[PDB]
Amino acid sequence: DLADAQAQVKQELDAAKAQAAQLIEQANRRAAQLIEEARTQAAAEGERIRQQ
Amino acid sequence: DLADAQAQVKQELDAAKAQAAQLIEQANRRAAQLIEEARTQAAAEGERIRQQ
Amino acid sequence: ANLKEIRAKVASIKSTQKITRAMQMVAASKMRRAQERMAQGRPYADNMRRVIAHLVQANPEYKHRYMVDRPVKRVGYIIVSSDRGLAGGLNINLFKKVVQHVKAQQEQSIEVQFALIGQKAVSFFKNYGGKVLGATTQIGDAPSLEQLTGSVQVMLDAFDKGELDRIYLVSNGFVNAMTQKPKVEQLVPLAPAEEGDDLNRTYGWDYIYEPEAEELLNGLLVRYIESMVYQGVIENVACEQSARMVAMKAATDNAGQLIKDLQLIYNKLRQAAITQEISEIVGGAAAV
Amino acid sequence: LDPLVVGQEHYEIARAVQNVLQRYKELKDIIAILGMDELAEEDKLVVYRARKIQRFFSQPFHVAEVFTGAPGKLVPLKETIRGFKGLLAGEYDHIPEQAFYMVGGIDEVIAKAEKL
Amino acid sequence: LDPLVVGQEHYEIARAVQNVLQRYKELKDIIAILGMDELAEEDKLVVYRARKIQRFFSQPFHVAEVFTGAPGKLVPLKETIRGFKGLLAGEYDHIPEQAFYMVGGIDEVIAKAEKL
Amino acid sequence: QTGYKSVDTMIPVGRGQRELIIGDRQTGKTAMAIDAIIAQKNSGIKCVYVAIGQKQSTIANVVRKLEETGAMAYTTVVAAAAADPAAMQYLAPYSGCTMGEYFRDRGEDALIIYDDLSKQAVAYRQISLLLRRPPGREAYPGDVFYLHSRLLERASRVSAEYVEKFTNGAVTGKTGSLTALPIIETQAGDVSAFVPTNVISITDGQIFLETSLFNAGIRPAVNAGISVSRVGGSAQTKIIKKLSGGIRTALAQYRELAAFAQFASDLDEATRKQLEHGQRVTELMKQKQYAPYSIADQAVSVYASNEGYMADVEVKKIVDFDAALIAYFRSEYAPLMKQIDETGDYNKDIEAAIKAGIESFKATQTY
Amino acid sequence: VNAGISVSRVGGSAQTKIIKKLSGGIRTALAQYRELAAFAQFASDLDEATRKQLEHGQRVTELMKQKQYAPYS
Amino acid sequence: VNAGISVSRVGGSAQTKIIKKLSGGIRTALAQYRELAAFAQFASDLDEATRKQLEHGQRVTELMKQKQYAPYS
Ligand SMILES: Nc1ncnc2c1ncn2[C@@H]1O[C@H](COP(=O)(O)OP(=O)(O)OP(=O)(O)O)[C@@H](O)[C@H]1O
Ligand SMILES: [Mg+2]
Repeated sequence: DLADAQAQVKQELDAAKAQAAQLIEQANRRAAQLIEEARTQAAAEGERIRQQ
Repeated sequence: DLADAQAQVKQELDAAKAQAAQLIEQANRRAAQLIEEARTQAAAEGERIRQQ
Repeated sequence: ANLKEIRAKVASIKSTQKITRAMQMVAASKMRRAQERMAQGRPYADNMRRVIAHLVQANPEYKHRYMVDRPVKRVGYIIVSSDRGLAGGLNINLFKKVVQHVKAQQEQSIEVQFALIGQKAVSFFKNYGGKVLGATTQIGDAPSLEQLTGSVQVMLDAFDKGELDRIYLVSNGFVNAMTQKPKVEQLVPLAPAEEGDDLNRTYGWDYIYEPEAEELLNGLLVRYIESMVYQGVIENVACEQSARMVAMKAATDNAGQLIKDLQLIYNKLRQAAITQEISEIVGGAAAV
Repeated sequence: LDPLVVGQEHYEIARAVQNVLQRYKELKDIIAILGMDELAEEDKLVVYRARKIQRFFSQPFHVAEVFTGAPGKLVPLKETIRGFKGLLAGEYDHIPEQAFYMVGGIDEVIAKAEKL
Repeated sequence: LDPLVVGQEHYEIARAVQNVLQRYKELKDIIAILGMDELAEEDKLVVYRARKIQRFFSQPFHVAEVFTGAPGKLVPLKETIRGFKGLLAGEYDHIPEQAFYMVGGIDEVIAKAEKL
Repeated sequence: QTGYKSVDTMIPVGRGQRELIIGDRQTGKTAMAIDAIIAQKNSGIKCVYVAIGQKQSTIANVVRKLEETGAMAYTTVVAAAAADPAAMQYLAPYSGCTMGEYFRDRGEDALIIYDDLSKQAVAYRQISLLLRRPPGREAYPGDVFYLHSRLLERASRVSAEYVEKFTNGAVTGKTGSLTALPIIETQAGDVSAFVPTNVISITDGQIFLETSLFNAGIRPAVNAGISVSRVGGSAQTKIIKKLSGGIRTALAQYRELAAFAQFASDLDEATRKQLEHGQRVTELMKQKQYAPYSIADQAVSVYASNEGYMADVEVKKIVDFDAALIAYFRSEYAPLMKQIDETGDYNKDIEAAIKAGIESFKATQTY
Repeated sequence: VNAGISVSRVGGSAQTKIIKKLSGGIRTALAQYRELAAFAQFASDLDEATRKQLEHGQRVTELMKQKQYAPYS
Repeated sequence: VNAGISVSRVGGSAQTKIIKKLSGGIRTALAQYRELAAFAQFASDLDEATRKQLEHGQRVTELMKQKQYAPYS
């Protein structure tokens, strides 16, 4: 069981690092999507002002 | 049981990853409204130029 | 403005005023009952004190661990409270006293452990944190000694291991029929209880100890401490009854004041309504 | 009084102050029939904070010094916001409520508490 | 509702049901504060029978025909009198209260309880 | 759809109904009406807003706010300001109702909002008193009820046969409608006065706004205890109709025993859990201004509340939880959100998707 | 009949001798029962004296009930 | 004299400088004392500030009393 312990410890640390990679990669991608969407909204709004 | 302790210590890594993700999302979401108001005021000053 | 609603509210308040008067009636009777029950526990403690004092003075060879003051590292508290509220500020004042005492013990760099009796204390010191050792709930008005052996046994067992050095008893004192005062008193390091008795008047006879005197002394001390805890709980019950009586009387007076205010408001509104009705009738009649 | 005109922070402070005052106004009836000790600890804390808030809105005007005698005070907006933020955060729970009466910014409160 | 016009058993059953219901309505605050455990052995039967009675007033409407199943019941008065006399007496005290819901006569509630 | 999680779930409003908005001054009646107008961006129903006895600055501000959000492209504003003669303030609602009825008789849908019918009643009282007509209660003329009735009764829904007959066969397929949202103001919550009693009798419901709830932070201040809608469930989409039961019963239970709210320390466990859930559901109903929710957002929030996913979050943080959850769904699950918004269905697939999304949010997002 | 506020100003001189003699017990029983009716709900720590008064008052109150069309001579 | 509701909008300009500078916020002192005593009828803590204010308000209240036809100077 002592030998098993370190193997499980490593198999937890690597999974934690994989979670780190995945979610941190998701967050900034969502942020970029939000930036683009806000830019599109502003594009829609400015031309409305000009047409008015 | 100390292997169980390393499992605990990895949990903190997930919590830190999540908070860092939210911080990124917020700090770059705010830039979107920055851009929104910038385009609004640019349209507004163009409106004064065109009304002149 | 729907005056019948105000009339119904006044009637309900006057009914609750009658409700509280009877609760005061009952609380006085139970205060009397607990007060006369406190007296029946006196002879047992008196006889035990006499026997223990004579035994310890006649055989001064050894000192028991409950009668010697060793240096303090941790202390203990046995906190007795009520099970339901609506009894003045009894529990609040008691908890303020114990909290201040604990804060004073903190600067001495000695930590504390607790043993709680009564629902209010359980909740308050579960939210407070601390190091709880035992809990007891639903004591009642006339507790049986069996219900109290748990907390005192836990505290004494913790004392025997050297974990504890003092064990304070936290309760209320019955000053008179209307006033109660919080108390914080140590019990396990038995303060010499009138040990000056039976030294000038002592005689030249000792008992015939069927067991060795040491075991007998230990058995006496345990029961004596338990009896002290019991008759400290009973006094708290009496204090709770007195506090509830006082609180009910105060509530009756406050309801009586509310009635006198709502009556004035109702009268003003009644006159205003009559005036409005008459004005409208006269206007409608004159317009036709 | 909307977030788009006065800013987020000022709006939040004003709404929190109004919420505290409203809850105290609702508790005022129970503490009259029953006692102050029937309430939980949060409600007692709210009552104390609300009394302090009510006191802190008092102020000596420049034109009212004829009636009382104390000189007037002129409190900038930033001082008001900073004082009320601290008072809501609980930083001033150790100041007696009589120190919030007829004073200017939050510094006068601390000075008066120390004088007492 | 007069014993001269509706007979004596009808009036007595109605009075008993009204008494049970208006005592259970009074037990509300005590049930909410303490719970069902600390009530006396009497006034627990009242709670159970009052809940059963409240359920048994439910009725499926024929004209609906949707979500019900076109269940025209039109129970004779004698059936209701028998049922409520039995329920007040206690012959049906062992049946779960969910059986008395959305049925007609006592035969239907017996069948529903036995099915479950 | 009005866009409020409380109104759309507990006091629904259909097409052709007449829902009253009643409450004390400065409680958010005009804000609710304007949000209802704004939420109609995509439903494609024309709106008409009538202002009676309001200073022109407020009318201008309302018009500017409608223009900022783009909701003026389909709205008509009728303005009878406070300086206008009493005849104009008396006639304005009828002339707004005619402009609304133009759309009803031709197959299209419309929505008209009378602002402060109390001021129309006051103007008509002034007109009648100067003509020496006999007054009644509170010096109003006897026929105020008939003044309001023949105005509110025009808001209705007409069948396809009527619209086909009216247009001589041009609009055969469809059916018309016209919805009204009259607004009344009461003095110190006195709903027993003359005009509010008359108006409550005619409309198909009401929405009470309370001052004490407004100060305490609950915005909008909708009072669920005494707000009803006689149309009821038939005016809701399938999913919201299926989901609103939990909200309604939670508020009912939390309201039955609100008298003991300050005594949670001295109670059993069942009622304490009931209070714990009722406080959370009450906190859920808060909402900002000018930001309405589509039906998908309401469905997601209400489902997350029903299945106890909010039971482990402290009360002070529920609003942030809800906003973050809705944003998370808007980001990750766009196709599902559009599926719910487009139709309103509710199947096992939709429930499973919603539950999976909620679980993944709680696991991996940390609002 | 609300016995608390009901009144007859003619008084004793409008009764036969037997009922005039016997009415005092009824009047005082209703008075005592109405004074301490609040205790009827507790019924736990009632001392001996007041419990007797409650027992008599409730019994007299139950006595006064009557049907319709059945007068008593 | 109810110190809570009583004012002189002329203020300190209507008295000689002695009384003008001696009498400060005496009226407001009593106005706050009334409310504090009404709110703290049942206060079991009575921190020293409130105790001082309540022990001063009673002094000031009992101070202002005089008899019919007894003009001071
Ligand atoms: N959900 C909300 N969140 C924040 N603020 C709100 C919300 N709803 C309403 N308010 C605020 O309530 C304030 C006062 O209410 P409102 O402006 O709607 O006037 P009103 O109810 O029409 O009264 P009156 O007829 O007397 O003018 C508004 O300034 C608005 O910003
Ligand atoms: Mg308005």
